[PDB]
Amino acid sequence: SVGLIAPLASPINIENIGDGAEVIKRTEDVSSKKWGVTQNVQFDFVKDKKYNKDALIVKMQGFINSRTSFSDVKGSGYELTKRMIWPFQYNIGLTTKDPNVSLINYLPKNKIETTDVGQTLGYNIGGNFQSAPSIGGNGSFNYSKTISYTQKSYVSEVDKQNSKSVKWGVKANEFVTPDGKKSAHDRYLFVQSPNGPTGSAREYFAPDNQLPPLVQSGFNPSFITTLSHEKGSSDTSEFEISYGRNLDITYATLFPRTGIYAERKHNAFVNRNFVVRYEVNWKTHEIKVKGHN
Ligand SMILES: NC(=O)CN(CC(=O)O)CC(=O)O
Repeated sequence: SVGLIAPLASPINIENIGDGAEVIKRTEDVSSKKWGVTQNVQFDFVKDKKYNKDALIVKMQGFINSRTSFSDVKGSGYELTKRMIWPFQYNIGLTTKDPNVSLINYLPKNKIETTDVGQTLGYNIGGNFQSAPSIGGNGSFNYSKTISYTQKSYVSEVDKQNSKSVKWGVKANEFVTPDGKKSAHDRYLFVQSPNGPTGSAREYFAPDNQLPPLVQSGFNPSFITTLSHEKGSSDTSEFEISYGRNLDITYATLFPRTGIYAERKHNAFVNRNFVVRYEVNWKTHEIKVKGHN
């Protein structure tokens, strides 16, 4: 054994990650007021003399407002019918738009149903990427990036994962209510009788203190994918990052002397996403937003 006479772990913007390698860190913050989305993206170029390919670790963060709304339904005969529009699923995806780039890793890589999601992408010099479905107490990497998000009552699925694109869906699953657990497909999910016959639209639905954050507020994504570039090919590549929602409609009609009658319009508005196009310049190690927003 020779663990005692090993080299030092640390023998010695842009971060030096070891001999002949550095990470050039770029960021883009693109928001849409109309979409209620903020894409806060980190783009880390792995510049390594011992890795025959250029690599870009893309960490997708930011915010997707739930856009949950509670409204009157206009029209005679609908005075006692109210509508709640809410996100059944949050969509996060990255699609490559040029043949000279491919995706070589994705986090989360598998479906995850825990309330807390915390994972790590590690990089070791010479092109070695590794992933762990946990944070802390992992191996020894030259560089690492983590993802962290909470999805109470929702589950994360890999909807699509290939050399050109990755799509995750953070989908409604099971909710705690004062009347017991309810499935995301229960048509009575979130409805309630208002306090009186003149009760506002908001009163026909579960109060804020009963709605989990992905329904009441929104989602704070935290996802990773690494783009691989075959050297010799074009210095530039384009790709799109999409953040959005699939919305359901819940209708609640009050029959004052009887109670509530509920209806669900499932998948009422699908793939309602904010798409941003970016261009990687592998030569200058730069990112620019195409068209912007
Ligand atoms: N915007 C679209 O065309 C996509 N979707 C829209 C939606 O269902 O909300 C329908 C489809 O094309 O199947």
